Amino acid sequence: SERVLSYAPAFKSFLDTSFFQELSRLKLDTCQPLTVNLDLHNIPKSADQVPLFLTNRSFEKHNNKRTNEVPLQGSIFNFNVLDEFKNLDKQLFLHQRALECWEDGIKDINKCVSFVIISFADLKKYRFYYWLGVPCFQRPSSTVLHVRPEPSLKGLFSKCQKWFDVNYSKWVCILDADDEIVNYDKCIIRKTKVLAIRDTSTMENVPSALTKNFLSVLQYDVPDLIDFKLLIIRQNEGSFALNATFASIDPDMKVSGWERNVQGKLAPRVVDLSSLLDPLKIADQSVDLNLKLMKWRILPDLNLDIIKNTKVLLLGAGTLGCYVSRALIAWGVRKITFVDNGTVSYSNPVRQALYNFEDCGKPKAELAAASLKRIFPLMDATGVKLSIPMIGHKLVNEEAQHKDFDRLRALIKEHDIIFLLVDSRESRWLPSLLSNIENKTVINAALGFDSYLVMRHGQLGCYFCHDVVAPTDSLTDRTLDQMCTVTRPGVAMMASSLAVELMTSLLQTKYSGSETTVLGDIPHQIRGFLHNFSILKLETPAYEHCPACSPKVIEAFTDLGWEFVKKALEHPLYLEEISGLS
Amino acid sequence: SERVLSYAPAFKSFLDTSFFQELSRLKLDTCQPLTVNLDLHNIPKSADQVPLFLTNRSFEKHNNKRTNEVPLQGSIFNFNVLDEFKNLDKQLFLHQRALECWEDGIKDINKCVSFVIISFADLKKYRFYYWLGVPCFQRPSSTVLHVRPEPSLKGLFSKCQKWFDVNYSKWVCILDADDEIVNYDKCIIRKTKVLAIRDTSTMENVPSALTKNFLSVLQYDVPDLIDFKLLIIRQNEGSFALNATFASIDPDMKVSGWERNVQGKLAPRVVDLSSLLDPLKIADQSVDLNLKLMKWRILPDLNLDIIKNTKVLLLGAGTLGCYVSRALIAWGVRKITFVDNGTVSYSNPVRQALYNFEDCGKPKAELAAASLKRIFPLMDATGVKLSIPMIGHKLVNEEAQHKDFDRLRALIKEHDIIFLLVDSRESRWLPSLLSNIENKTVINAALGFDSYLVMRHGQLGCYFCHDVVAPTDSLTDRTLDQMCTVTRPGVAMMASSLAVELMTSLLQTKYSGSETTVLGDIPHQIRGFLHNFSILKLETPAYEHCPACSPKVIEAFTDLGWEFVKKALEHPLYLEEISGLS
Ligand SMILES: [Zn+2]
Ligand SMILES: [Zn+2]
Ligand SMILES: [Zn+2]
Ligand SMILES: [Zn+2]
Repeated sequence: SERVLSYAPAFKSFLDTSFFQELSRLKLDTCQPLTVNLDLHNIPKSADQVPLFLTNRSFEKHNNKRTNEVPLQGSIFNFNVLDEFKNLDKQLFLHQRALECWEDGIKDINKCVSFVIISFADLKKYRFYYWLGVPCFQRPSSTVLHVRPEPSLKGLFSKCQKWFDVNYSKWVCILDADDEIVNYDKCIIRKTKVLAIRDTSTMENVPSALTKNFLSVLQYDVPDLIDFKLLIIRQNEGSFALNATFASIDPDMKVSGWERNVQGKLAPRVVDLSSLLDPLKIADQSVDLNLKLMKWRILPDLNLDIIKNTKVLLLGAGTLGCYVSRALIAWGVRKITFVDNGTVSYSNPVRQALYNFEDCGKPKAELAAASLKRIFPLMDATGVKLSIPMIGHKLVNEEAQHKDFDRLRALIKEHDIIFLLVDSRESRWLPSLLSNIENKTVINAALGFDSYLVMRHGQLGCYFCHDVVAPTDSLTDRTLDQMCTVTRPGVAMMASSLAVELMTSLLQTKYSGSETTVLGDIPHQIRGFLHNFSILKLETPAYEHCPACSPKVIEAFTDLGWEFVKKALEHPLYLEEISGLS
Repeated sequence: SERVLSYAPAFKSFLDTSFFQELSRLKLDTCQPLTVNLDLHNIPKSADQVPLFLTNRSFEKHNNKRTNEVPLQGSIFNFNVLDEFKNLDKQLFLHQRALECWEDGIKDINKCVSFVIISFADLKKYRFYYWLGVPCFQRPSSTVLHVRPEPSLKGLFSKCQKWFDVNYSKWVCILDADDEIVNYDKCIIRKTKVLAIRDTSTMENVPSALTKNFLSVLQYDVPDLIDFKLLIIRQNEGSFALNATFASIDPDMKVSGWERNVQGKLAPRVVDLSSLLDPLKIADQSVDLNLKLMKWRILPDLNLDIIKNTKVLLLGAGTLGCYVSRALIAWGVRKITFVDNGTVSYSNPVRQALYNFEDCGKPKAELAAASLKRIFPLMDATGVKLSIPMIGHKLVNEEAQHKDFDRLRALIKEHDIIFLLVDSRESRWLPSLLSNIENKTVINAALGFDSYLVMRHGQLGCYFCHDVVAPTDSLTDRTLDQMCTVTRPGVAMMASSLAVELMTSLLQTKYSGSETTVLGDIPHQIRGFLHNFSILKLETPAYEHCPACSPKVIEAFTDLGWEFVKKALEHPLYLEEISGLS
């Protein structure tokens, strides 16, 4: 029948985002007073103790309890040094608190109840470290308590329940000589012998650990009282009466009270609210949803990941490079690398869509990358100042130009799709080969005053298989990929987007027995004309004597290497001997 | 035979851009010492005096004359207050100088020669105010000089010429008792009676005014010497000998020396070097040349001014508004006005081409304008936060929404071409009408997941004449202008550029007997599709019962006005009664 009284944690903590926000606002503008409003009626069957709710309001003075709520005073100790937090005497700290509670408990037994929070806020990473502590002292530590049940007294319990509901500041009450509930009074309990406590535990037959606190005070006030009646009053059905007696197993005061973290261990609790409060992450979120939402409502069969995870390499941060990098981004592409040897000129900003008047004179390639990051910070934008040697062009400073060759491979390599966005035919050679020899997909964008050309090579022909423009062609036609960068503006815009939309269609699985995907066709070549507003799709087979993808040529580069390039670059006729046009 | 000696200005000033630059560098980091190197041999037949060349080097100590050059010490007085400059005693200042020269002249006759510059630099406007002053004193003022020619003595002249060439620091020489050229010596000239001066004037028979300076010293050194021989030595053929005699027409010292400005008046000289040094103007220059150069080499028959001088009004600073304003700029368009009621959202920057992560939350319309100005500072970019009410949409707050209506007219009015770049059909009505009622050209851009539509109205039909998409159409087709802003990115890019290239072709004079200009066609409607990479041009006649351009409708708006709109907006069926679809 008998037993020793065991307890349960007084409270469970619930810190709302608003709490942590307020916490931060204050760190950017010691000890801090808090105040909660306990609701000992609204307790989920699922929990074991009164839930402690902390929000940005707990910090304030003017809180506003509702009928039947019990206001509870508390505090928070914030630390700037994460080490200080970690290296604190968790034990000593709770003990220093328990001493303050004990000091007030001997003045008003109803004031030995309080909570405390230790914390460290990592405002940059939005990580928050905190530990809730409820001062629970037992003095003397030797004194335990033997108890025996007593058949319920719903009459007495209810009586006490109403009393505590009304007296929202009291945690203990007793009976006077007329058997009526009255405030705790040492000399009166000494005789009446019945102590009633407002339990914050639901644990069946196990009172809150705050019980130890009051008992410590009781003992101090009535050394002799060794036998009595304990009533654990709960604002529900669990209220139970007990036949107490004070024992003593061999002034020593033990203190407990730290809250077990999520995992169940006795250590701090950490919460990462970056996904919620980090604008930069909330930003990254939306960019994502735009596509997921787009897919979901109009094209569930769209593969977004592939596009997102493609590492694009843009050769040229000029007019085309900008509009292209612009369209890629908007598709989700997160890895983009710019390769341009020049710098931003006065006449660039209005045409090349990633520059401002202020960045004139500065290195172009590395600035475009910087510009994507302003638009979208998470972007993996990189700029490399390297030079692509042209065919039929006296090698200048062979050493350094050689490095530019090796360095250009390292790049055509670490990437998935290569965008060839240069001015002239002569500057497409070296890179197209390197990209073929590296088994990479190449998309080409060429500009003409009126027209443009977009195409791919992953067998289909490459740019250099067959000529594009004939001699007997139009004047405004022959300006195609002819070092003609300044054209009717709109040309680069279309050429760009089509070049990107082709890369995204081509990146989707093709329907067996057909040349299409969920996004439409996957043409080989696209040709546009502004004076008539038209587009044409043409396909062309690999040519046997092409100076770029011909077996003999690839062979040559494979066998000799740079010696071949160097020679080819300075002497174009040479390539024609190798290919077989001769 | 006789006459009175007249003079000519000692020097002519030439301030090189480098001078003014150095001048500035110093103002951003009193009196300043200058030093020039006169070249009295290299004198253009066209000039009247030795040219004084000032550059950024004049400021320096280590200048480096060339053989036969005469170093001349000078100074500059700079002013920060333009008023101080203006309100200075030009007369007193030159006189205070002449006094210093006179002080050194009596110590070494060869040191009474110097120049001075007063200036005010307007570094922001690149305007420079300066006045060159050459201290020329005549003392006493009463003493003039009667002179009579003397048959050349090329022997004597040459003798003196060599002497001055060698003695680059001397301005005067004389003959000793052995009839040999020697440095000036008061007691020696008192007897030898021949004074030779290094003339800096080419003026036939008129010596430099610096002559007065030496004569002033001569008089002071030899009060008695009343008759003598003056030799005006020029480093060429004009050297002439004179029979002098000192007169006196009734110590008073008059001072002259200020340089006549470009116009010939005796005031400061002002030079505006903004077109040269203003990066912002040099910038504006290039943007200009790009097109002039483009026209010149590929299309001399292109009218650029028209495009440049068009005041474009963009309704919507979303995805379309950005790419469009982007293409316009690059064509030269300098007046662009953005009209958008919303603000920049997290998911915007990657799609809407004129925004950065940093400007999220801020008012969209006014920010796009700000963004064009960063790209190109001279742009006349304006942003207006106004709202375009939708058809079939419960009027909300009639008053303010009314203003938004009146204010939208003021704009569709002060502009030349109107770009309709909104999300839905419902938001194109009010503006399309207003733009028709205002006789303005309207270009429309509609977005669909896969497609887009661009068209114009200046009789051809308007957007609302005939339906665009049918019900029995494709799923990915019916998303056209269906509040579908998030589509395959490239759509807005093409839709935009084509919309701008159409406006530029349509802005060029049409070849009589044909529907084309120097830039190509001028379609009514352009339709594009991404899944197949195609474009179509369709034309459609004005419809009799169109709810926007139908005679009955225009009539209605004309007759009633806002009362009509308000009613039409809230009740679409109404419009159909008016038009006649009923
Ligand atoms: Zn008492
Ligand atoms: Zn080939
Ligand atoms: Zn002497
Ligand atoms: Zn119509």
